[PDB]
Amino acid sequence: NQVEQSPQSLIILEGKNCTLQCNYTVSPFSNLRWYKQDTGRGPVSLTIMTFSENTKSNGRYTATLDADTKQSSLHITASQLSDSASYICVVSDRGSTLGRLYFGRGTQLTVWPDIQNPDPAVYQLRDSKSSDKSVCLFTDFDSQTNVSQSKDSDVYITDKCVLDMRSMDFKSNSAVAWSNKSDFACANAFNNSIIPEDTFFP
Amino acid sequence: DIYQTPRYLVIGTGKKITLECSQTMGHDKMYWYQQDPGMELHLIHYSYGVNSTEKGDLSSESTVSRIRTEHFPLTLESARPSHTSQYLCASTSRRGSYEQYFGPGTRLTVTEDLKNVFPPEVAVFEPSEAEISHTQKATLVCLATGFYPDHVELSWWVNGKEVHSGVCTDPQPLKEQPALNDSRYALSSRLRVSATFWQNPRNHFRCQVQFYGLSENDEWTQDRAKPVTQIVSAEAWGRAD
Repeated sequence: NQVEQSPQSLIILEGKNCTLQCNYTVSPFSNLRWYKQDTGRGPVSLTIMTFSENTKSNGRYTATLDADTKQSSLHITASQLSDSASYICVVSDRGSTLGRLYFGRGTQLTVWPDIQNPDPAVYQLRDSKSSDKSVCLFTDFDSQTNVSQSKDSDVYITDKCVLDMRSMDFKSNSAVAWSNKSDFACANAFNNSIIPEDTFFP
Repeated sequence: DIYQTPRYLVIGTGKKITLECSQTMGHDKMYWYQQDPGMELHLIHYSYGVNSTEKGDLSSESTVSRIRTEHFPLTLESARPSHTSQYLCASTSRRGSYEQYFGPGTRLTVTEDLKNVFPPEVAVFEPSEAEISHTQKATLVCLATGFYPDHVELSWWVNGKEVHSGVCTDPQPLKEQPALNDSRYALSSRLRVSATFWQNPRNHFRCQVQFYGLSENDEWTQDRAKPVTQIVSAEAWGRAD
């Protein structure tokens, strides 16, 4: 690949700044672009910079170009949860019809909620009784907690998901677990996970 | 702008697929990219203009046509399970900084047999009373289960409008049987509201799942309901308690 990006992936807390790198060997050089790609979506163009411009700004995104050393930086100011995406560096060699685009492999940025008051707990969600499933909710833990998969093929566990109650200015993690078997109870649902010692089991 | 149809496709092995891409922006340069979930974008075809067709960086059994400036259709002569992914069309402007514009993409799944196709079953799970007592908040869970293919869009509806705040749906569906190629899928979602909002009986909560499946054109010889494109839904009302 003519276009290389750094880091491969990174995790930051919301409210913080971060810088992503891009280095290329593309000759000749016409322009450099930064793309934001959300999960299951097409890339969106953020900044296009020709060799003539050393800076470009798109809201909270600021791109830098040093065409001598063939390097670009993308700075995100005051990162937000919505910034969680793949960031692609793309380079063009010509601006004419005969030109071509070279795609870097991307940087995966995860922005975590800043959870000040973790209240970890595992709840049982009263069955619709229209369904035969039993559902357990592991919630309100901080993002340091990892949710492991079950050791049972009849038990399904989904990874931590960040929910955002914009009103109360409240964000929370949660993981869902469900099974059809009579064996299944919320006390043992997340037994394969390392959970906070003070997790509330009603 | 730039357009792609169909948004979703499920087709049997060995059948011909045409993916439409059009734009009326007057752009000459057009691209076709392929991408599996979680992978990097792979250029598969590009075009300089009205009568140009060049191969991309990755080999494919697909061909492209550029008989007109407006249209850049992709053709899969006989579909195979390995063609399954998202196909994205793009065009760049002839002016300014030559911005690239991506179409909404087509999500294609090639199944061995169309009888592998199932709509979701959808169930809503009411908030725990222990959570309400402990947090003054109420989380509803929605489960969409046993669907194939993974062509699904989940949304929460409170009192007839779609809600986005207080919602988290899994980025990717689970496989029911991660050992099979045509395994069925499960999706989880959460909606959290205040305890007082949940406790109001006039408040109505609905989990909707838009499933993309067979069309009226597709043939169905099985006894079960034809697994067509449809919305499967589940609902709950505020509990007095």
